[PDB]
Amino acid sequence: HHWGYGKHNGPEHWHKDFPIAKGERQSPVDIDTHTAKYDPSLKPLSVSYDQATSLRILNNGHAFNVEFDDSQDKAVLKGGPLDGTYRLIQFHFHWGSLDGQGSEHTVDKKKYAAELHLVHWNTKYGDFGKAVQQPDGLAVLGIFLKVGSAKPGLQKVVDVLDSIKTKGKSADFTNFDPRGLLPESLDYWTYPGSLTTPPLLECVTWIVLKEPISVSSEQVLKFRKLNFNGEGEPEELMVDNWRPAQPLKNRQIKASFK
Ligand SMILES: NS(=O)(=O)c1ccc(CCNC(=O)Nc2ccc(Cl)cc2)cc1
Ligand SMILES: [Zn+2]
Repeated sequence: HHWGYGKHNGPEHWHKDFPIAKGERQSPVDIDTHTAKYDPSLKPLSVSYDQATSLRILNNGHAFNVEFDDSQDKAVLKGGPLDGTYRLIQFHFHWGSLDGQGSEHTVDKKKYAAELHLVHWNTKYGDFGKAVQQPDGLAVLGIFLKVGSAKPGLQKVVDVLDSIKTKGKSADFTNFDPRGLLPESLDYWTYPGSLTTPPLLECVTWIVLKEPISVSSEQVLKFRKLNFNGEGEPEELMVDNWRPAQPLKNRQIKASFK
C-alpha cells in the first residue's frame, strides 16, 4: 500500500508516511499574482542547456523522467534567486485527465493542463542525494502547459511514450535538447518550497515561469495513455498525477518582473 494518486493512497493520505506533508514550506502553492511582490534585486535567470546530455526515459509509476548525465558541469541553472550553480538531473511532467486540470502550481487559482519540472541540484553538495537534505539543495524550474498549438520540441518525448507504457519500463533517450521546451520569456515567480511527491523534502527553491508553453491536444492525449501500473497488471491510466496547492504559511512569493 504505497503512495500514489488515488482515493486510497493520494495526496490527502501522504502525511501518514511523510509527516512533513503538513510542514511549513510545502509545494505546490497558488501564486496570487496581485500579492507577489516585484523584487528588483532578483537577477535574470541563466539557463545554460547547450551541452545537456540526455540518456534515458523512465516510467517510474508516477510520471516519466527524462534523465540527464549530471557527472559534469553540462546543463546548469544559475542566477535568478540562486546562489551558485545547479545541475540538471531530470525533467518530468504532471498532468490531468482533462485539459482543465493537471498543473501543481496555480495562478490566481487557474489550473493549467500540465506542468513541466526541470530538476537541478546544487553542486556545493556534491550529489543529488546529499542535496535533497539541504534547504537550498534543489532548484526546480516549473513551466506551465496549455493546450493549443503543438510544441515541436516536445514531439520526440511524445513519440517514445508508447515504448514505456508501464511502470518500470525505460528506453534510451539520447540527444534530446530541453531548450525546445522553454517559452520565450524567462520572467518568473520564486518561493522556497518542497518536493511535490514523497518524500516531500523541504529542499527546493521553486522558480515558476509566467509564460506557459503551448502543446497540442494530441500531444497531451498521448501523456494520458501511459499507465501507473506495471506490465500485465490492471490498467490504471496515468492521469491526475498532481498534488494540489498547499498552504503558503509564512512565505512570500517574489516576482522577477514589473
Ligand atoms: N515534483 S518535483 O519536481 O518537486 C520533484 C523533483 C525530484 C524528486 C526526486 C525523487 N527522488 C528522491 O526523493 N530522492 C531521495 C529521497 C530520499 C533519500 Cl533518503 C534519497 C534519495 C521528487 C519530486
Ligand atoms: Zn514534479
